[PDB]
Amino acid sequence: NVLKGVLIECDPAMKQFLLYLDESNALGKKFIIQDIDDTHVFVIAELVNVLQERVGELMDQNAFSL
Amino acid sequence: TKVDEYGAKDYRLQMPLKDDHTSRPLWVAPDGHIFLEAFSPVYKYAQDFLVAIAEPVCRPTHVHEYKLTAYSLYAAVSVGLQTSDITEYLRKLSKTGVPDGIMQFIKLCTVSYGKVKLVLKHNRYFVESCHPDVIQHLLQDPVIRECRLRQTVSFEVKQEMIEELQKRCIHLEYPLLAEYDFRNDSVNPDINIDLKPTAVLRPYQEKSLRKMFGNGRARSGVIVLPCGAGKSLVGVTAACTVRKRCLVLGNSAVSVEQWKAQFKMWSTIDDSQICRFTSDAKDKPIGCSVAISTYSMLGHTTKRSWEAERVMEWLKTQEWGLMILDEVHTIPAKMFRRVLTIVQAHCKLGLTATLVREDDKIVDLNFLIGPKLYEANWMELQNNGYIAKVQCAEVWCPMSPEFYREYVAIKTKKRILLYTMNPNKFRACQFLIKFHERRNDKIIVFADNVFALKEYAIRLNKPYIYGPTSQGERMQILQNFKHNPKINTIFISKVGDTSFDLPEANVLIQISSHGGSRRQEAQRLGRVLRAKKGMVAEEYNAFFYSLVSQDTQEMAYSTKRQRFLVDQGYSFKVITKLAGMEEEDLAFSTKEEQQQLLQKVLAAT
Amino acid sequence: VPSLDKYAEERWEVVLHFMVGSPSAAVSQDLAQLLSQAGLMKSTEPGEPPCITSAGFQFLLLDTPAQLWYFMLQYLQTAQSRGMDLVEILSFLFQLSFSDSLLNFLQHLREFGLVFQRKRKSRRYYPTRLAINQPGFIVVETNYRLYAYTESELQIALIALFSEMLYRFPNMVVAQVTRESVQQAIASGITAQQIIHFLRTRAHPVMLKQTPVLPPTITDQIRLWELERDRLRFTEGVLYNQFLSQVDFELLLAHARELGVLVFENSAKRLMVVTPAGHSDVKRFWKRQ
Amino acid sequence: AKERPIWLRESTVQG
DNA sequence: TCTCTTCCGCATCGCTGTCTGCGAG
DNA sequence: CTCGCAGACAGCGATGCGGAAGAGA
Ligand SMILES: Nc1ncnc2c1ncn2[C@@H]1O[C@H](COP(=O)(O)OP(=O)(O)O)[C@@H](O)[C@H]1O
Ligand code: BEF
Ligand SMILES: [Mg+2]
Repeated sequence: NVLKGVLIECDPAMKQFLLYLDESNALGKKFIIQDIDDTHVFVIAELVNVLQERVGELMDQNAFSL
Repeated sequence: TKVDEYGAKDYRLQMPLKDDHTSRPLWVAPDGHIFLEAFSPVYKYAQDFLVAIAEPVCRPTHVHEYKLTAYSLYAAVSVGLQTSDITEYLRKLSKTGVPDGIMQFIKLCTVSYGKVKLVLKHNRYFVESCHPDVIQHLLQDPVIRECRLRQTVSFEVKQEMIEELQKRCIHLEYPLLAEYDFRNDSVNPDINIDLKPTAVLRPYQEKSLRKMFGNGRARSGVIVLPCGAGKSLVGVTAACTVRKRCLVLGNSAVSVEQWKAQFKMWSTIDDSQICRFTSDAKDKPIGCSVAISTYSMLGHTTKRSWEAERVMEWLKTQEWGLMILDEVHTIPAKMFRRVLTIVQAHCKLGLTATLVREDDKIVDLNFLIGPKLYEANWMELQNNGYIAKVQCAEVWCPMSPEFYREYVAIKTKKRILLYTMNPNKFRACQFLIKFHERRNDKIIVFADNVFALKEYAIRLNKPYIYGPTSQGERMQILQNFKHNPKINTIFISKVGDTSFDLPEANVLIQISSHGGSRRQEAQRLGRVLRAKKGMVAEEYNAFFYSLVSQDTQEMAYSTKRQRFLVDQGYSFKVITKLAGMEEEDLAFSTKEEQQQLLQKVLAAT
Repeated sequence: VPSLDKYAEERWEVVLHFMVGSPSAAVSQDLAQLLSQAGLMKSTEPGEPPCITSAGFQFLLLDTPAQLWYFMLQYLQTAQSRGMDLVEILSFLFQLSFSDSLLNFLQHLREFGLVFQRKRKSRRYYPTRLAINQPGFIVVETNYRLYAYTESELQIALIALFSEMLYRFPNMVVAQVTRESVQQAIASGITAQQIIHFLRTRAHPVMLKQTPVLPPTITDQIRLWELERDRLRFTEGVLYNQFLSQVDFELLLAHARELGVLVFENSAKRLMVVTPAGHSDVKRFWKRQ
Repeated sequence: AKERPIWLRESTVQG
């Protein structure tokens, strides 16, 4: 089949975070269509922007404000 | 209070700029914050003045920052400074003048010292003063009258309410002057403690004692020095100077053993006079001139054993000329502070290195023990070679995908175990121990989590110390670690984060931690902060590793707990990866091992 | 001559003030549109003052020589587009280093502070130091604290881009390089290397003696904050799966590699991703069979 | 003479 | 048959983080 | 209505105390 979307390359730990979001449907839909590799994933383009902030929120939680 | 466009505090309508500001090294903002240039020619004099009047906020290498507070100024007047002297010198050093708000603020926090005094004589507490007006004003206050026992004027007060009395007296702008005139007290017999000639105190130790013994009387307060600086000798020297019965309160049975060793090493007091009061054993505390105990032993709330109750009866019915409170930062605790009222002490000398807490009870030390008599600079002792030069590093250990899969989902307090037992973090710790052991370095591995402590220790086959380990068994471990060449690395828990004197401990690895505790981070770094035998000041004698797991709450805690150390000028290098790990036979190198670990961690809950 | 350098610095600074959101700055419609068409500014509304583009922030942090050169290069490129021959103005610049178009060029140069007639725009002109083609003031601490000995609002504005301003004094400004401030600057368009370079060049003489002058932790932490934002490398593409023809999958892989459209591939799973630009070409190739 | 490790000696940041 | 030492629960407490009511514009 | 306190609860771990059990005489 032919699927059009966006390829995400990230650390293996970050990949598990993306997959956890996909399974939990935290974004309201399964944004992952086909896992590619332990470092790369393919997601629907329409939810990349909302996905970006979700990762950013995770980064804020794992950081301290000074 | 004006704010610029960039959320900045605009203070130019507040103060002008002086002509020869280049020579003047000091900025004094109306907020009370003071900024000092460490590179100025007159930095030494400015630093000595500022630390007396303002407690440091941050002291990097170039520009220091101090904050002016009521307690800090109350400490300045105690050591001997006057409002005119403080404001005169501050204006002379200030390169923009002293804003009117600060000028009146300094005056307000200086006309309250010496008005009221607390005197302990014949086991009775009296609030004495030479001004009847202030005494009457105190009586008007309800709680002050409530704690009353049920020319110079003195009214007796009950012992159990001293803390409330002291606390209120601070609120009334009439702090109690807890100063001991040991040289003019023949009621209590003098002890045979003497400072042997072999003891040659360091410049900062002498300065700290001078602040405590500036006048004939002995001032009660907190002396702050970097870990490994030699606070024990300051405590021993204070006991030597007072020459009265001394009570020393350590943090654990290991601390009192070290305290007893310090007294024997630095003083001529015979071992028969030194006594310990701990659950493990006691050297007949009924007869003893120097008593060494712990907060837990004295601060115990439940009914005591008969053997311990007899000692407590003797301690309660005694007058101590000097109560040395090691690790003062733990005093403001609910039951540890009770120890102060339990024991009748004339001069309470507080010794600590990290005068910080995650709560707001640290300020209670002002009315529990006294003002901060002295506070040495970590970098100045570092450069002078009095403490080891530590290269603080933060090792980033990428979180394992299978472990992280569980961490991102699980949130029922199981994260702490999950990211503490990170296979990547274990491998980094294992590699670091292997690398540094080959360098003849002595490693201390700290793990707040006992499950992680045991997991690493048995897996690496190294001795470990934590709660259940008996005093004798852990003391043996320390002795082997100090002297046994075979024993090069030990694992320690929350028990040994303070008071553990390991002079030769070059390396320290931190794999688990309790929240964002700045005190724990700074105290843990203190184990490897002692001056080394063949040390060189500018050669990075010691190393401090704080292993953390990326994309985890530990990263947030890691920055939180580093706040105190950076305020001292310590820079935490970030180590994303370690070279040579691949070519090393480290554990958890297969997914099977990691999967087994995750199941065990999940089972532990 | 001594006044020329002050004139050039002041005239260039006011242009920089206008670049940042400074209400007190030189007003000039020709300069405003010139910056807008220079690729470092955009208005979209003549009535309202223009904002700063992503490249605008990067331009601000550049050193004055490079900062001036980039503007001059943009001016030369736009000269031909607006109808001004590049050769005529280029010759004038070469003469400075050693007609109506010349008069317009000279007027713009004066506005930039590079030239100054001083005689009510007479024929004779005196080029400034910058026409041919400074001690630092920032102390960087190990606790992400900047103490900039600045009197000018421009330098404060530049430092405020990537840091939080805490206190202000006539000869000192206290700022903190927090992650939020750095991350905000990175989002605006700044890059970490520019921030370290900006602090490095404007480094207090006290910091010069120590090597590295900027503490490694501060420089590193800034880079890590930059690297944090780009943890995920999004790349648009088209994925191909269900490669029943395993033998032909390699042939398609080779064809994709030859065309240069392949972005990522996984031989073990027999899949690859190609940019949408070449998606049609590979689709046509597959249709051809 | 027991030089410092590479990771401590020089930055390991990719940037 | 007694006495000393080891080991395991009870109870409490220190330190920190996180929370569900309370209070303020 | 929204936003920020704010002391209490919970987790962990550590300590003192008591009791039971094993080794020694
Ligand atoms: N003046 C001195 N001369 C020699 N050795 C000293 C001196 N002061 C301290 N030391 C040594 O330094 C170490 C200080 O340990 P300790 O007093 O427990 O430190 P702290 O209480 O500051 O953490 C000990 O090894 C002690 O013998
Ligand atoms: F501050 Be020390 F380690 F007692
Ligand atoms: Mg000590």
